[PDB]
Amino acid sequence: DDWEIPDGQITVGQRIGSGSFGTVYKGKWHGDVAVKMLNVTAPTPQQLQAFKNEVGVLRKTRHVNILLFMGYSTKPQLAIVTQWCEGSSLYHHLHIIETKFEMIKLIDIARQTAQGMDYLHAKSIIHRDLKSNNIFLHEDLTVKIGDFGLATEKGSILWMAPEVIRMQDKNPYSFQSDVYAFGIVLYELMTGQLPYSNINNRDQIIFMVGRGYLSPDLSKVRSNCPKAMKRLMAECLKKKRDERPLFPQILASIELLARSLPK
Amino acid sequence: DDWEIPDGQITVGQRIGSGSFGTVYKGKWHGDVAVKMLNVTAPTPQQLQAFKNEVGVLRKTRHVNILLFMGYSTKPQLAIVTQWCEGSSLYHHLHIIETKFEMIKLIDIARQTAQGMDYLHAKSIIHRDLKSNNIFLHEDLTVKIGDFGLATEKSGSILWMAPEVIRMQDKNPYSFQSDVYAFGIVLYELMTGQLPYSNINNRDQIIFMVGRGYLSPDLSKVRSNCPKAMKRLMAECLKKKRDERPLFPQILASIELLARSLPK
Ligand SMILES: CNC(=O)c1cc(Oc2ccc(NC(=O)Nc3ccc(Cl)c(C(F)(F)F)c3)cc2)ccn1
Ligand SMILES: CNC(=O)c1cc(Oc2ccc(NC(=O)Nc3ccc(Cl)c(C(F)(F)F)c3)cc2)ccn1
Repeated sequence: DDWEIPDGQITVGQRIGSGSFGTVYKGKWHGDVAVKMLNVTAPTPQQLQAFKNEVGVLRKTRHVNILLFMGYSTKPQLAIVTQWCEGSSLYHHLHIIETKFEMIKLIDIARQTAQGMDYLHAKSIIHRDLKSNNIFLHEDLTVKIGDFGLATEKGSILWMAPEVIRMQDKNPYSFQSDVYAFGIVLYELMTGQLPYSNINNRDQIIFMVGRGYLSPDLSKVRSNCPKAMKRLMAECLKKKRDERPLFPQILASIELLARSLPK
Repeated sequence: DDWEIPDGQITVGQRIGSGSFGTVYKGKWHGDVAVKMLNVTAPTPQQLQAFKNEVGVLRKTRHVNILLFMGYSTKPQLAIVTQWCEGSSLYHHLHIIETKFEMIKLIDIARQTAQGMDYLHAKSIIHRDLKSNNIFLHEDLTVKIGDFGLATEKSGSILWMAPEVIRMQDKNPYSFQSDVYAFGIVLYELMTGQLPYSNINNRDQIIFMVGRGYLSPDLSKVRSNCPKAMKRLMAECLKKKRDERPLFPQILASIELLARSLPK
């Protein structure tokens, strides 16, 4: 009862993207599927250890808001097959084609991003890289979370929590760490913009956010953004680690201050 | 890994349905989820063996057209938690509220029902009970397959039952082919929007005639525009002889092909 797919099965289709550590190929296997090819020339030792994780950690998840894992493949290049998702990433929606989401929808995109994340931590899985770019809106409804990146190892700083920018310890990452990100994703949803937008200089934003001199200008949340939300938003972006809430509490908040809206 | 969910987590919500061997409770666990409660008074020996199957067989599947398995629960009653699906079952759509599906859609609902089934057999999992009632159209798009029944001691409905099964051979009548025949009826449903043997008002008979080969779905009901390429396949499946029906790898390919050719 394992999940290795014998080679010569997954009909590697066309290309989707490719970078530093990977290539995604929209393929075929009992249905449309995304196949992430890792190696090429040959498989590397450090590399191989990576694969054994993005998998062991994927197969441990099984929830409707997290990118489904179909199986892996040692054969012709290490390969991870995950359901193909039609549509585009949150980041694309908000900052590229600038779609205008009705408010209710926004609150729910968050709601789901919350459930997903709340599940990932239950299984004791720290994402280490949540961001609007990893929030995929499947079929334009239903948030699918995954690490759709390819220039990492396991970068992008806007969703990076202060402690992480500083790196004081060895393991800056933690459940809290992830929330801060969710905090920025939330801030995104409600203002429809990225943070530090006026500062045109990567090095600086990195430094100020690290020293506590910089923080998202919460005075941009939409006119109608629930006061109950903006509250929580700030509750997460808290610069102090242990002052941010876990997700069981986050989810409940959003959900509550949700049933009181459609009218 | 292990998918047992410690008790006191899945917030058992309201009721959804209940029968002979089960009760479904729309609950809560990191999100809306369906929880199938098996026992009550206490867990039975014959019962317990059942649970160990509907699970061992569920966790073995992992595909977008098959009802997602979230986890199980030995605690307060044996319980199987699967993603909740909003919407309704195919059977409901076609024969209860009688929605009128554009044709293209119908061909695709089948397309997916095909992919799902094609995956289930790959993992060497015979469904033993496919029917429009187990084909759930999630969010009104995306077929989710599962055994949404509760009056049959799992891992009562003859219309989708293939001849050999009605008769019963040696010990085990069920097989990949067996499942196709069902898919054949689900297809026949999709294209005529009706159930088979509709004019015969007598369960015992239908059972008998379908068994002896005297009865068969009246393929002359497929909609005016039903692709000739389809009706063909439909009949290809409903074949009364077992070994004359096609496996699913071939079925899927057929539908898919005779699909891309009709939009422009
Ligand atoms: C526009 N292109 C698309 O259409 C499209 C592309 C796809 O390509 C992909 C294929 C595979 C993946 N691999 C990850 O997701 N892996 C992951 C790593 C760590 C961790 Cl921690 C997790 C986590 F958090 F989920 F568990 C997940 C991502 C995207 C899929 C569906 N659609
Ligand atoms: C209207 N109510 C709903 O909204 C709703 C209800 C639900 O209730 C359910 C809860 C649990 C199940 N148990 C099965 O599914 N077990 C199964 C057995 C063998 C085999 Cl072979 C398979 C197979 F094929 F899928 F793998 C699946 C079915 C339905 C779920 C989502 N939504």
